[PDB]
Amino acid sequence: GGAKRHRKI
Amino acid sequence: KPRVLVLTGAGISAESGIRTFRAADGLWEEHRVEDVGTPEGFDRDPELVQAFYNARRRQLQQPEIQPNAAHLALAKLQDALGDRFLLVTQNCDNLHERAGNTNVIHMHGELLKVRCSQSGQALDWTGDVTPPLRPHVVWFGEMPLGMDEIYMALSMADIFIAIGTSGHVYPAAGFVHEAKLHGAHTVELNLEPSQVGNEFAEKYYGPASQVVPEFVEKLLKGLK
Ligand SMILES: *C(/C=C/C)O[C@@H]1[C@H](O)[C@@H](COP(=O)(O)OP(=O)(O)OC[C@H]2O[C@@H](n3cnc4c(N)ncnc43)[C@H](O)[C@@H]2O)O[C@@H]1O
Repeated sequence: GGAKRHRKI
Repeated sequence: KPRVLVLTGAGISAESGIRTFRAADGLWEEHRVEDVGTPEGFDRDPELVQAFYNARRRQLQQPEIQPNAAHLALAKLQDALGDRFLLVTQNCDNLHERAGNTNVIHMHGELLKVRCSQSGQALDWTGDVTPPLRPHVVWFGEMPLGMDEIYMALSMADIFIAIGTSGHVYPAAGFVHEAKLHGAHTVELNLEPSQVGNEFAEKYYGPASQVVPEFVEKLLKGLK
């Protein structure tokens, strides 16, 4: 789960 | 009949005239995601962000924008499977609904809805947003919608199909792994191999308008 997040930080 | 869970992303609506995120950059409609796709972007320049989504909302409702063959095939799939079918989309468009699907889970929200930010209530909205209301759209750093029902369906699925999604954005990109953990057969249908394509047991590449009806037809005929 977790928040919507992109593979690069 | 098998329990089928379908995940869709922007690629299934590309051929319908809704342009996709160009991977070459970090830009959406010539905008940086940080500026139009984060809560922070909204706080710093609310009127630009409201204008950006006002534009997306209008473009969505233009006559030349319609469901394509891929959207239609998923409506036929739901017709055949009933409550053993669940469609989850990352898209904010309404093309699944216009194609005939029902109970579509919009885990990243909907362009045709806005949200009164004090409340949690989403409200139907088809026009511009003027002068605080915000788009009912899940931004980076925010929790996707409907996750409880999605993860339940992932644990129950006999077949998990991911369509038109690049595997960059979590948690959606992790659904294939979760499905595999609970024994589902996994299928990737996409223009090109995704970032997580290696996780899928079965895969077909090409434009969604061709690949999805082909796969759906093969699935439906294997039933009978
Ligand atoms: C947050 C906020 C939105 C307002 O979410 C959006 C989006 O929902 C999320 C996930 O992105 P995704 O839906 O996976 O889309 P892309 O990362 O842009 O990848 C597109 C995907 O589609 C394929 N594709 C393009 N064209 C086609 C056709 N004709 N047929 C099939 N597939 C196609 C590309 O090859 C990519 O794999 O991130 C955002 O923040």
